[PDB]
Amino acid sequence: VQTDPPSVPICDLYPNGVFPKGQECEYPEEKKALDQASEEIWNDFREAAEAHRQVRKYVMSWIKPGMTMIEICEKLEDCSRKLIKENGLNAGLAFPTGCSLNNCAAHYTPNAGDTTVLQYDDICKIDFGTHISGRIIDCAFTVTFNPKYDTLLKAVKDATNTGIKCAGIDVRLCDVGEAIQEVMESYEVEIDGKTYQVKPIRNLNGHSIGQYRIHAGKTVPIIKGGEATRMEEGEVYAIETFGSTGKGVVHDDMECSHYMKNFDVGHVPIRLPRTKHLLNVINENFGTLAFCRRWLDRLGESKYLMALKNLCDLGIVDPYPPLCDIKGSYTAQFEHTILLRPTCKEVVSRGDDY
Ligand code: MED
Ligand SMILES: [Zn+2]
Ligand SMILES: [Zn+2]
Repeated sequence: VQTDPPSVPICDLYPNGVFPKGQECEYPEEKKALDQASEEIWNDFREAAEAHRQVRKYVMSWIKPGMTMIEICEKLEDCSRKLIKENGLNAGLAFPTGCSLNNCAAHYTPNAGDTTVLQYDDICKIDFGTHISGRIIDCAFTVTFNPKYDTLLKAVKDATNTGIKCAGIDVRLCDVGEAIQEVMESYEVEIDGKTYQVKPIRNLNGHSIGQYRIHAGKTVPIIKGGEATRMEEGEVYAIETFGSTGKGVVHDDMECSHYMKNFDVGHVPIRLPRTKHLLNVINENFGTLAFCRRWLDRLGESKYLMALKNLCDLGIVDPYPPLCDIKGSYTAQFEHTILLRPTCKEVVSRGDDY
């Protein structure tokens, strides 16, 4: 039995090592055999998903205006580490806790010294990931306290659920985007006396997920006009949509906090001492998983900024700065991970919450 607040690892709650299925849906014999052959993989996803469900339920109980963004992320991450039973690269946090505010939709997590305080009128996107053996759960929701954003939230949730319903083996990615867009734009909202037709953020998308690879190569667009490339049996996708009251386009903005090794870059010998050490720290602790500066601090690293810049300039590491729409705009996000199994579509991260 899990504690409140949560402290019992998910592994210890299901002793037989069999974890709960997410929501299974029929798509819009030999395949059953093929499905069962990868059971250990689905099971890993499911373990990671249960951890995600329990962490997020916990976060929803205490997240409140008044808290610093740092306090929020540290409290969330602490619980996540505990429930996933962090163990080097075999079990852990898949990527940093996004807590993007307002016009900012994605890739913001505070660095050391950030004094930002969560406000009553803030619209905060909590996007965090867990993994078991590199089987990643990428799942996200939006937190508000002012009911004025209720319809904006409902639009994006509906858009995400539409994307999830439309997804399937042999489904064209461009169709999913068109579908998402149609639902999203069917919503109009009124916030502080102004009305808006909700728009999808056109340069943001969902994505295929691979082992230790958050962005495996295929993208799921949230507007019409994309690639007719088809989804394939066995693939795993992060179905995420973002709605905005602004331009519906994001740009890089603010201090960068998120970084991730380029998956395709091989071993590179480095003699520069600080740069060498940092790359070793990244290889040991994150591999190709994304990390943030706070995660370097926590490992006792200091004076690493120039080394990190070197790694970026070399193309060994890529920076992922916050992506924000225009000043004054509001953005919302909902996201789930789905498994395109041979016998069905599993919304693995589905919970009783969203
Ligand atoms: C790179 S960390 C953020 C990861 C995931 N939420 C994405 O944007 O694909
Ligand atoms: Zn995400
Ligand atoms: Zn994602």
